[PDB]
Amino acid sequence: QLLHSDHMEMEPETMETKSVTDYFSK
Amino acid sequence: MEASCLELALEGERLCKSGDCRAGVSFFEAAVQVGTEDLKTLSAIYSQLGNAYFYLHDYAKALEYHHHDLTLARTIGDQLGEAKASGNLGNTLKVLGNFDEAIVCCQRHLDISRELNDKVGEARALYNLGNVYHAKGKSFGCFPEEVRDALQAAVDFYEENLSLVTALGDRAAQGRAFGNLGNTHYLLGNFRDAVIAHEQRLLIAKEFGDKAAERRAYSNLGNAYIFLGEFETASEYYKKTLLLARQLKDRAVEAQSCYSLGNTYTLLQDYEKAIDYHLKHLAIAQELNDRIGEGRACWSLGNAYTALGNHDQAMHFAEKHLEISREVG
Repeated sequence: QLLHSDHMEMEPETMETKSVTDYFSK
Repeated sequence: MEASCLELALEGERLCKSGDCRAGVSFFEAAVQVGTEDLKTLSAIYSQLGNAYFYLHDYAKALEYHHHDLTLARTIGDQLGEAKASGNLGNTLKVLGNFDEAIVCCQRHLDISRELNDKVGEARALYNLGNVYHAKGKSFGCFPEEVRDALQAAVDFYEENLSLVTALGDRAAQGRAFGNLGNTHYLLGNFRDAVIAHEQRLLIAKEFGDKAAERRAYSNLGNAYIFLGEFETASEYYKKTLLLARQLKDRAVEAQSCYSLGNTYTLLQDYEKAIDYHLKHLAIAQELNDRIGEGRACWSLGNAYTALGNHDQAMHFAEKHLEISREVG
């Protein structure tokens, strides 16, 4: 009888970040 | 030149952080135009530009810039930088549907992180690998062995992530692992385990006052309780979701919670309540020009009105269902 929806709520995804503020890193 | 490469890049970073990746891209592209001989700085610009394009859904450009970053990180021997570029390539490949290549890239991020004794990077790579396998599993038509194997691999990666972020004392990261782990158990049909994971997700959300995570947990708990046959309990969780959802600018969230509640009340044989919730979803699906959603609404409404012997309304929605069904034929 029912049309169930395919929705579920996944968690935030990440990316890896770089910054030019790391100028002084070795 | 009125601004230096570094100055322009810094402004791009700030704009992106502020939520304006479009403006940020302009500044990074300006920085690349000016150029620099500092290869570490250049790699950071490429990485940021790759992420900005990722967030603007230009995945082809994201891949190009993350590749440029990888190239430089390797040539200067920046191992952490190479790990990060590889993880970014993997996550971009994931969204493009290149799962098996994403696995290799994300495993490279993991391998280098371990070589560097970088547990934070290691944990993030494990989460990413779980996410790749979860999406891989769904791409095979979620019971086929290819689906089961990928989803099980996702469980394994999420559990390894959860162990490591437990060691690191990163409670917010534990919450995220629990959410994705719960929804993987849900797809596998391990509904009790999905409830266990989402209950932890919800506790952690509340510890942080994270209203979005709280709402997600309620929604996912409702979903799991439907398949456990506990419709009353599901209705209570979906109502908690809806209380938050109805306040949001993104109207789709309220629409989905109303559709779910509509179905729950159909399963409870309270057709009057089912109609109320299904009418709300219908209104929003129309507002958003979601014709598939509008069609499913018309079917659900017709079924419920029929159950109540309201044939005038049932037949109104039959007509509209037929019309939309032809359109989406």
